[PDB]
Amino acid sequence: TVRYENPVIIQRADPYIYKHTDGYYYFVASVPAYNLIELRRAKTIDGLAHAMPRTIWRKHDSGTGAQSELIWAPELHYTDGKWYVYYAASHTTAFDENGMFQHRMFAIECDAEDPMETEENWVEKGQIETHLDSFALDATSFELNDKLYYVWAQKDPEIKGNSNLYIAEMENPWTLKTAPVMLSKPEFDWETKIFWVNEGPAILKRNGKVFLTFSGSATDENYAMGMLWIEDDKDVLDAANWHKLDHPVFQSDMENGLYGPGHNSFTVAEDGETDLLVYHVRNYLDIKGDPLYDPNRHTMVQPFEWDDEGFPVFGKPQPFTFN
Amino acid sequence: TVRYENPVIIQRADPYIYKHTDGYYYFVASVPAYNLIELRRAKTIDGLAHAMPRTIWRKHDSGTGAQSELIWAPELHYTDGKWYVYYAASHTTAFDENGMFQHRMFAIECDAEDPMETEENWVEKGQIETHLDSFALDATSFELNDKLYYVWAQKDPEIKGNSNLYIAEMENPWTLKTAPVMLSKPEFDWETKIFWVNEGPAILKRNGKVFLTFSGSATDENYAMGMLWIEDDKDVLDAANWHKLDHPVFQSDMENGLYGPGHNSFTVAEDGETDLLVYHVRNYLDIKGDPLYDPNRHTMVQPFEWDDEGFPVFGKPQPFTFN
Ligand SMILES: [Ca+2]
Ligand SMILES: [Ca+2]
Repeated sequence: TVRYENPVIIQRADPYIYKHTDGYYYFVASVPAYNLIELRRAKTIDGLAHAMPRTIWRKHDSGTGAQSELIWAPELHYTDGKWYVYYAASHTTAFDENGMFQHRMFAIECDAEDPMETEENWVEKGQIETHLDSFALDATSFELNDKLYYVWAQKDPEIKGNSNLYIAEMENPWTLKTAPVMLSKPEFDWETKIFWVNEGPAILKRNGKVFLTFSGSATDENYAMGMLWIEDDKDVLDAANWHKLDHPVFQSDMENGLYGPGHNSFTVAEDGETDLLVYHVRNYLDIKGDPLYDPNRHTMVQPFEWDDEGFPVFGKPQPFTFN
Repeated sequence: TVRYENPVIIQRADPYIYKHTDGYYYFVASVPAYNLIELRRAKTIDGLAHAMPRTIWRKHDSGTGAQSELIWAPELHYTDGKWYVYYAASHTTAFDENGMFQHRMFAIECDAEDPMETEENWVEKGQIETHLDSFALDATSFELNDKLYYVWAQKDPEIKGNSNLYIAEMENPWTLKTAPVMLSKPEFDWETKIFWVNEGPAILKRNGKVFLTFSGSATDENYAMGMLWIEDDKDVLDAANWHKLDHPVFQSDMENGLYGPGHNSFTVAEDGETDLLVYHVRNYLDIKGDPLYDPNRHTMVQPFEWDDEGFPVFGKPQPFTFN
């Protein structure tokens, strides 16, 4: 039995764990100051809480334009022998005329073997351009049929809400080849609480299927995870092939004080078999000051199972450990 | 043999642990953004790495004056049945004409039993005023012969360096009764590398003596700890009664990559007997960008012993654990 003492990582939001071929787990997440991208590594999940970080990229100076504010949800990918980090950044901390954030998507690249050796090894690839000149963030990527796919969240001015999930095939790891295809938009009760939101896409491949988990509603007690699925022998670029579950697959446990589990990612336990769900959560509701600067979204790690139909079973957020 | 897997806390500088009579260890430190005072609690030292913080006080908005920037080195004290936190804060992030920070010393108070219940229980006591209108920070307090003493670091324009150590008897936990008495000024080789500094005072009482540890030199690999001591039956307000050791009592271990240990505090292990040294350290020297915003000072916790003369023996920084 695999069970970690949670929260594994204190004060880290949008957690992303990547188990590399060198035996290390690489941890990357949004830091509370949103001012840089850092990596930590350990051979165990528990080791991550005592793993000393290295900054791989610092935000540009305030007032200098793009990539100068709110460095959000970085993910570390190892694609065709090279390291890439997908992240969102804004030119400003201010809300626009519609009370929305102004992020665009970016990428950094590292050709060196050790992604933690030095930040001088990391180079900017610039903005990931889409069809729309609008709010975009939480990009991830996945491989299928020797093709590379980019999955992200983006605002459509013509669709109600903050963001919808899109897919596109990639020309290279920082450029789209095909036009964005909308896979999901906020529409059900569970994803439209306070704000209409679809974000934090995470990809999981198993049992001849492709699973796409995401987070819906506002970042408070209402924040929950949803899921889309497709048979892996179908065209992933045809939205009609993807099925959206009309209910959350993971949500708050009010009784156990686990508020708004979300912005999930996946990894595998030290046994190399047990599947792990990685997500952030809050332990209180009484946020004071600007909630953006309340740093207490903590990283949780817990195993998940599979049903007889070959679908993941996430269950409930694991209760916290008090030592 | 008491041993913790180090670093105990990632990205926490100026670490301070207070073991309360309810069994809890309360942890308070400088957060990398220097924007608030938070507390966390656990029944074990290792447990603090997974303890969920609560914010007890937030900095004032930028541009509003005192307490609006760079919230540094908070310490939690339980004095006469009430909670107090000593911290330094500036009206600006800017260096003055002499390239120095512009901090003053402050205090917040909480009369409620639970110091973590709500920030609404915490009240500002304002600036702790001294003789000199100058740079002051790192205040601590201690009790002796039923009197309360304030120990802090402060700049004298007429003495070479950034700060000296001072003592004064307190009228109440946020106001001085006697005039400040300088106990130490930077003068030795080990405390004058790059900058002439005396800061981070910490009090330890044992074997009929009062030990005053402090940190000297610039915050790079030259950062080291020094010690003053007094026979506890002597007047603590008379500088001539204090002995200053001419050498460091704790310093960097370049070979094991433990750079610039300092800004220490003390606690006792879960056995209620073993004395623990608590300090921050760096694991690299190649800091990029502004070093003030490099967040990688990590909290270390390790036991110390005593010699046959009744002096503490701090040894060397404990090598890191990699899991
Ligand atoms: Ca993500
Ligand atoms: Ca202190």
